[PDB]
Amino acid sequence: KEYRTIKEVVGPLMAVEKVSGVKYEELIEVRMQNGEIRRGQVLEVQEDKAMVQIFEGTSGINLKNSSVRFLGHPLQLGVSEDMIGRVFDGLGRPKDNGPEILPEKYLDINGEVINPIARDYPDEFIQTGISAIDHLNTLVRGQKLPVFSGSGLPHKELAAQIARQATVLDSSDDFAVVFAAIGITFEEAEFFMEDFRQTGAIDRSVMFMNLANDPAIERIATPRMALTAAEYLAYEKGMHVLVIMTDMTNYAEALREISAARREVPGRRGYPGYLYTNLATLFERAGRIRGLKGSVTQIPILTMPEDDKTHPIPDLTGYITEGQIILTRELYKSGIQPPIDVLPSLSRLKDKGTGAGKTREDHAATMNQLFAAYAQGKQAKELAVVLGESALSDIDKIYAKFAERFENEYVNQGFYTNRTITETLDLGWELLAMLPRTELKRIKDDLLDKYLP
Amino acid sequence: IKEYRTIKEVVGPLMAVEKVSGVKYEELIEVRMQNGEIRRGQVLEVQEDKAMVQIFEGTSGINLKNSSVRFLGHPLQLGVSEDMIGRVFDGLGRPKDNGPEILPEKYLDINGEVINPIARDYPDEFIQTGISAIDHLNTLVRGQKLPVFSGSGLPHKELAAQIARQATVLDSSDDFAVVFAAIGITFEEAEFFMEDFRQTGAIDRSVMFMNLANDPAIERIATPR
Amino acid sequence: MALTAAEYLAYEKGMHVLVIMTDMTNYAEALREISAARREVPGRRGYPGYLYTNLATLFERAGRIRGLKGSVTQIPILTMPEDDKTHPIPDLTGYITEGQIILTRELYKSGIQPPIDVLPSLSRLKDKGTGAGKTREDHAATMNQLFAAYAQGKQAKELAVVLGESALSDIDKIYAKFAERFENEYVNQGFYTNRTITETLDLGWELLAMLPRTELKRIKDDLLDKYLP
Amino acid sequence: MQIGKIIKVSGPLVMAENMSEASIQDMCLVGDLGVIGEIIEMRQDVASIQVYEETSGIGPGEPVRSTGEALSVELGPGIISQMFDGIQRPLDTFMEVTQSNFLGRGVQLPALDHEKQWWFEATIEEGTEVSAGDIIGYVDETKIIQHKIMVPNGIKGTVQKIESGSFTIDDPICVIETEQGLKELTMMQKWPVRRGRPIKQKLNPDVPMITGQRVIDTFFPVTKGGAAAVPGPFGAGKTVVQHQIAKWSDVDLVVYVGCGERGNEMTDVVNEFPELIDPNTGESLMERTVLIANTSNMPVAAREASIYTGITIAEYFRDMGYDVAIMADSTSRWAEALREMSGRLEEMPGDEGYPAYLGSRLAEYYERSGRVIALGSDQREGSITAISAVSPSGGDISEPVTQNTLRVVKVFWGLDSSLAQKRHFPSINWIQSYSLYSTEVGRYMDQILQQDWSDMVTEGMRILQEEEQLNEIVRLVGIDSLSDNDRLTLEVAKSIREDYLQQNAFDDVDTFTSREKQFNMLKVILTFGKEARKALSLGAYFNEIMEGTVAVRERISRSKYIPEEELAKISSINEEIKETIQLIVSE
Amino acid sequence: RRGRPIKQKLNPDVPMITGQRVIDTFFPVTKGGAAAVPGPFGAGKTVVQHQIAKWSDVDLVVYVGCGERGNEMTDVVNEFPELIDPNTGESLMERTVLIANTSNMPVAAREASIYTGITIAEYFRDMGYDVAIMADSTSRWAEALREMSGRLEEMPGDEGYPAYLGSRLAEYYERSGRVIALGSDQREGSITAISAVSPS
Amino acid sequence: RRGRPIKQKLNPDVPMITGQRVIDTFFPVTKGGAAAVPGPFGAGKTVVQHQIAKWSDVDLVVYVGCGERGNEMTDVVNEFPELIDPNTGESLMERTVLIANTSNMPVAAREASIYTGITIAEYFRDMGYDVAIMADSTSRWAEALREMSGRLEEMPGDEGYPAYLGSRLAEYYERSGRVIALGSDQREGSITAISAVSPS
Amino acid sequence: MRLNVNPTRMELTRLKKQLTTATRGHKLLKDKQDELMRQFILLIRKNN
Amino acid sequence: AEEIEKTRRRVNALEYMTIPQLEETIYYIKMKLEENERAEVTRLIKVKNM
Ligand SMILES: Nc1ncnc2c1ncn2[C@@H]1O[C@H](COP(=O)(O)OP(=O)(O)O)[C@@H](O)[C@H]1O
Ligand SMILES: Nc1ncnc2c1ncn2[C@@H]1O[C@H](COP(=O)(O)OP(=O)(O)O)[C@@H](O)[C@H]1O
Ligand SMILES: [Mg+2]
Ligand SMILES: [Mg+2]
Repeated sequence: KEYRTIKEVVGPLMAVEKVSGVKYEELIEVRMQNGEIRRGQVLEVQEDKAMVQIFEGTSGINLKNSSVRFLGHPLQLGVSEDMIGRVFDGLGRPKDNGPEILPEKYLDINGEVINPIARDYPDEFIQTGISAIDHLNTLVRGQKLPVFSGSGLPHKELAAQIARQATVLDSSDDFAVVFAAIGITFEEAEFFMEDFRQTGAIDRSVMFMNLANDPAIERIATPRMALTAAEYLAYEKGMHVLVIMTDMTNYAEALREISAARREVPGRRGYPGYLYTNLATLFERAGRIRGLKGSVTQIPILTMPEDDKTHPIPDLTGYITEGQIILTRELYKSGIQPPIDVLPSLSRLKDKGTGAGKTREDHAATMNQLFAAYAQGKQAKELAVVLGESALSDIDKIYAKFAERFENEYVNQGFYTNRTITETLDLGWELLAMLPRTELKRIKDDLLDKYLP
Repeated sequence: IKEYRTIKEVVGPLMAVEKVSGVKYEELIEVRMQNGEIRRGQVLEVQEDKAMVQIFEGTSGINLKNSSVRFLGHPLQLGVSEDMIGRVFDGLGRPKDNGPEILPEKYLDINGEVINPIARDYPDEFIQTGISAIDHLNTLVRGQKLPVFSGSGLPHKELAAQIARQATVLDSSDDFAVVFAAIGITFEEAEFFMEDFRQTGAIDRSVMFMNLANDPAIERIATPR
Repeated sequence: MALTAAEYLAYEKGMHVLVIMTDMTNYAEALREISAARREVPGRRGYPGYLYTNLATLFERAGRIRGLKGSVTQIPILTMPEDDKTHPIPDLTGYITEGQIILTRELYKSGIQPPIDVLPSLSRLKDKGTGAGKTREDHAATMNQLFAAYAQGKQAKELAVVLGESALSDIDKIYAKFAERFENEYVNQGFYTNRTITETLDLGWELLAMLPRTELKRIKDDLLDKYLP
Repeated sequence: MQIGKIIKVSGPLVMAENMSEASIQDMCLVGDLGVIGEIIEMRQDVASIQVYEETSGIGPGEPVRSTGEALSVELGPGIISQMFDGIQRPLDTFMEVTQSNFLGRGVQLPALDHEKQWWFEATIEEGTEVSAGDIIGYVDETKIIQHKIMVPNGIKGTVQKIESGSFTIDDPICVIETEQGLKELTMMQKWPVRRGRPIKQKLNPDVPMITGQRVIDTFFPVTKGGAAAVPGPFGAGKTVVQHQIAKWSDVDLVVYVGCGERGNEMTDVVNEFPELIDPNTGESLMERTVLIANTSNMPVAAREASIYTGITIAEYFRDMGYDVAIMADSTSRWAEALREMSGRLEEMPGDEGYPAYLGSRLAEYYERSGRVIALGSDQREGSITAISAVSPSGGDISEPVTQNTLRVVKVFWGLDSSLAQKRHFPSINWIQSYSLYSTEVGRYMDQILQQDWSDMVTEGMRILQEEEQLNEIVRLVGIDSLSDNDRLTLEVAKSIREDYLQQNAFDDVDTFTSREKQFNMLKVILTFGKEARKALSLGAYFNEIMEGTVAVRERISRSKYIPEEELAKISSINEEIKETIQLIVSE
Repeated sequence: RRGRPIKQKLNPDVPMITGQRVIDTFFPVTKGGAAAVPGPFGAGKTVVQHQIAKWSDVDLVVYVGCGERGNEMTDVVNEFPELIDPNTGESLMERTVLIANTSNMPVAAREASIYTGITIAEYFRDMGYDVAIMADSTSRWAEALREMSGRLEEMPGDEGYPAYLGSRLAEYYERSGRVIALGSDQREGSITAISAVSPS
Repeated sequence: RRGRPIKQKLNPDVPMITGQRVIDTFFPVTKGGAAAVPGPFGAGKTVVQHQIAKWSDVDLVVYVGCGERGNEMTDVVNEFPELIDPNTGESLMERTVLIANTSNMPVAAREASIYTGITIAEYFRDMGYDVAIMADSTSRWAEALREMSGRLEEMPGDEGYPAYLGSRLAEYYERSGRVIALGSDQREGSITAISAVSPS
Repeated sequence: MRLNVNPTRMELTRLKKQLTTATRGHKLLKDKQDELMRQFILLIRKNN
Repeated sequence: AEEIEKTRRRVNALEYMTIPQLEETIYYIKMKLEENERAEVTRLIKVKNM
């Protein structure tokens, strides 16, 4: 049923007349006079007509001699067991030159809302290999922990480093890593795909790639595809899944574009009025479920415009995600890799994955000690450069010597240097050993002499 | 009287009536809902056979095809009488003290008229409020506009009630009244006034208009008028 | 009407025309009046989205052309609203024109005539403009030195009036003293006094003379000795 | 019912023709699926509908059926010990029938159990004439609660047919004969959520609510029918506070409303609440609690209509003569949903993008809470005490939501993060916090206890306030000037900080404190610094007493853990402190 | 407005010779990299791009001047024939291609100037030459799009700019970089983008 | 709305004697000059303008009560006829013309009050007299323009005020000054404009 | 008491950082002032 | 003694001039963009209603 009734063309928007049975957000494709085939989507449908937006642009179309076909279905995704290892686009089409998969079933990428009473809260600790993340702001399964970066802060190295080193411990369940890429430069895209190939993580992960020049309407669909794929691996295959999305700032910029297309008036800071809700729709889809052995964990990455948290992108994200991992320009320009600053960083469910059974029995006790000692050391450092070295009590001077040794040896491991949890914990002791036995008032008599050098 | 059954459309708190005639700007209306409920409203603008109105209580629950609009042929009025002294009213002049109803001497537009600047007489007379800081350093004069700038938690409630009962005019004027107006205040704040007025006998000298926070916003702006 | 008459006298009649337009601000106000009347989609501060283009169609109408002896040089005057450089009118003008001359109330209140703040001002044709043949060869090195010196001197003066003169270093007070003397005589010359380029250059060295040679790392050492007092 | 036809679909906006018999703000099922929606506008017979679930797959031509009513709730037996969403959908019943762990579109199902049978006990006698609110009989849903079935609004007359037995909610258990006709009454009534339930008279909340938490009841008390705002940053342990409030407070029922909260915060509320235990009965608290749960990804309307659903259910038990306590968290998330719905309607925004009616909408809510006289010849009184939580943007209380809240409430419990790692439990800043009921409560607790309790509290806060100013100035020149006369008040204030304001809610005794216990406790610390001020004015320098009073400071906080019956020790602490300073006054 | 086809695309490795000590040392751009020069008027955005055009170690340069001063272009044609510098033994005009669009030129022609200068660059890229394209200024392109967006009464994005600004800019930069041309000769060609941004 | 014709304008070079030490000494105003008095409430905008109306060395004074307090005009019609200067024997009210459109009076008539007073001031200016007009306040005039603007569904404009606000103001103050009235006499007259601005 | 108008957005948060540095500095110089004074008074009594 | 005065000057100059000028500026800056934000939002509604 191909209609040759194209009435209007304004911008990327196109108007089709004399139609029926057409649904909202229904996928369409337009056959041109030259034969070129472009896809589209119904943005608005009235009683005897419908508005559609073409993904591949509107350049060079003759309205009289072109035709439109309605496929009678929304953006769906091909679900298959044989999916891991291959690289896809924003729409789900293969990009890896491999054997085209036969899907088990097609599902709507929007998904459904999980029943509050159905939700089962997460307990299992997840190891990412990064000390600053695996000890001070520990990641737990089913958690939603984002990463706050800036233009040029190595958030792409850390993104690669996580999925490579991210591993469940002991649990006989296999580990899935649904990676999703949003509106990124080719180099950044090529970087990630290559890096996952060589590390063998490609055979342990699923990849959804979306370049910057790719149409904005599929930039918005890219996460929804990955999350639907991630939900296909956890809840219907019983696998522990980890999701990584980059960039999330690019997702919003593309989300803004189709709003002006619908001529919808922006709510705040130029971003639409459903930004918070639209984020929650694809963020809040993570966690364990009662009765099922699945697991969905998200690590969304976003670049704060000009290093500001009060910006709508990282601010609204905070109301949805539990905690945040923040990279600092001052750290990266000092050679710290990864440039994670632990003071503004936070994990709201960290204690759920600490303690005996998940990690070493001093995990929580140590964590707060290193943390409080860092702040004190930083304050000793700031007073030192203003009043001289001598104004310091020489144990405030060792707190200062502690605080830079803390960043250079503990925080800075390297983007290609894996650190297991045990190696990180006794490392803290090795640094806490600098401090005498007198100040360590966060640790008890079982643990202080059971582990301290 | 005029009763029209034709409502073109209802959008939010705003209602549109068609096939209308003899309707004026700011004219008052009454909506006869299908469930018999009567809601009051006001004409915001009128053009040709169409008049745009706004409903005080709101447009919620109204069936257009079975509701009618009556235009009262007069703006928002107030029934005035000398018997208003000692009484308590709501934001729209409707009684609230559950006392006997009042037969108004006449009705007046709450907008009133502007005093001719020539006919004006410079205030020029003293009012004793009782509060020394005012009566001496910031004296209140008969006909003056003297406001109180306060803040949250600050005892401007206690100050107002104090002036309400303490303020009298010297020279033994047997006629001195207090019109106390409450705008969008909580229940307990309203009860504070009405209780203090009765127990100090200030109610016998005062006329009270009490409007609450949950009350319609239009009622809140019509209360001082 | 003015720029057309300018390009007519300068090109067809080969005259040398100097274009003075004020107030340029009132021009952009007029455009916004028509724009707001036409219900057009408004840009910043309600001004038309095509303000940059329309302004350009005025300022670009200047220069010299091959074969024609005449010239049209243009000096527009605009009052910055809010005394704000980032306002649309002074912003767009600055991006179009070949530099700008800036006045400041701080200098004007100080009794400086003319009150020209030399730091945020600019000329984009000073390169090929001056050097040997048209001026003295020190003309390029003197201005670049005076800039760096005033930039350091003025900032030192700021620190002086709040932390005390005895809180500066000896070389700081040398620049701070220089910065003040810079404003009072070099910048301030009176509206009815004509300085030839020679007198200016001569005065230029005199004012920067009160500094050690070791600090001036922006002037040729062979150039120094010859023109240094 | 009349069926409509969709003529336009664009995002959440759906327009359908042939809706002439429909009303404004009516609920309606949209499309083939049957998703719920609200009628916002209507021109001619064309009604504009805001669909609250996603409209993907919906197109023109599809039917639109109106429910005939605005958003309401089912009020009757089977409501207590249940967990719904914002629009009263039973989450466990949802899972059972739909056989899914998810929430699908167009899934409508009853809120109460209509198949469940209850035993009704008629206390009303045939022949008498009833009015709105009059109890006809009762059903013991779950003791502690007796679900008192009463006459709905809009009906009155003589009752003819009635006696007890086993029925369901649909079964007409009674017959009234109004002059209009003979209408039978079921034991369930439905009521709109954006309209408050009628009362005879609203009264002042003058009776203090016994929570047992010292920091609250003494300095910042909330009466039965009052309202309190709590800002909960992370780490402050706001959840611990809410639980203690729900369990220990002398209220009859509890209504929890989770509005658009995190997924990893909502099931905590869900699963940790049956774990709570009711002291008076020793059974789970859920037998006493109706719970509303929603997440940040749930339909935007359910999030907005959350607090109205709960307050309507609260007003229902309020009319029974019960004392209800409705807890909302977060109302700042509720307003962040109300803001969004405004944007969809293209309404001209107010402060920070919030609607211009944010204050009114908030005022409408809290004014429905309070001590009232319920309808009925019995003239029984009930109360709704509102506890609402806010989550400010930067700890800023000048933000529109918090600001508009404090405009219509009289109690503020500020949870400070700075006090959290100071291990101050509960983490309530005694300085910024306030309660306008404090004076009225003072007169109440003065009489009922028959002591000068209000004077003790006034003294308590005055000392602590001085500690603040002292701390500002002691920040200068260190401890110097020693100011032993000032330094004394610090040791009193330091005490007042630990003995009273601090209380571990997990300690079996330090979790609850009755009135007479609180009185005896504060009396010690007050008389300490009083007798300490005595020896100060008599010429005795006082660190020499600080050493002599080591033996009493060991008991002033042991009194904190002193059991209920043994207040005898918590009274001898007070004339003991007399001899200590006296023995030190002899030197 | 159509990207010239390629076999595949490479990561730019070879550093360029700007001659400017600041950028060649601390903030270097590879052959086929994307550099942006944001700065207010008078900061020297044009000067920098002129200095790069003069002394770059590339084989061809396309100086695209849209929405900016006319004298700046007449300056280039007056001097570049007279300047001489390796790797070419001859003049610089035998290496450069100019696309001039003054600020008082038609507004719609600004977007054209950008898309023509990059297509000519892609052309010599397909030969195997290393080419650098200087867009001065890219803000003018955006301001040009802002007018047409306003005149079309379209729903604007941030600061009045079209909501499709971010996507249209991405298309321009994802049409550069080191790649290998078509055929099977497999010559490598790089397009370096030196964009001048002029924020208000 | 149309200014009364004159032969030509003249430079205001003769200072006015207001009797206010701060004004006449440090910030004087000439006959034909214009002065603005911006200030918050209670600063003394009205008092200052009353002083000029009382003591200035002019032939006539035209006071405009533009959208301000009614008592402030009642205060004038009472006190002025009782203020006699020692030389004439006659009162101050015999040289003044009052225009009063108070705040609660119809907003649209605020603009009329401004234009009515200045035209009357021009009428006696043509008689060769030195007139001084007081506007209190001009802010209420601009607020009136903004009201009618929104009703007319016009577009801003700055801070809600219409785009033609500045013009109306510029047109107004340009009607004052030292002029040569029409006629063979070529007599000289002037209008000194004192305007109170009430900034938020 | 207003300095000069430099309207920018990231400048606001950098200014908040500058504020905290000023408070840090003010704090440091205040208890440095007392410690310098501490020894000053000590030495005066020796001086006199 | 001399250095006390220098430090005293700096503390005073920092506390009385620097800090209050900062606070009052960020407020006036915050108010500006607060007004600018919604001044555009209204205009956008006009664009929406074309
Ligand atoms: N690198 C530089 N070296 C010397 N002078 C410079 C330099 N950059 C800019 N200038 C001076 O600043 C002026 C501005 O040049 P231009 O590049 O047009 O600024 P922009 O491109 O930022 O508008 C030039 O006329 C020049 O005199
Ligand atoms: N020149 C003055 N001399 C004495 N008092 C003055 C003077 N100017 C103003 N005031 C006082 O300030 C108050 C404000 O006067 P007014 O001119 O009405 O303020 P504004 O017009 O600026 O609102 C007056 O009541 C008066 O007491
Ligand atoms: Mg340039
Ligand atoms: Mg005045």
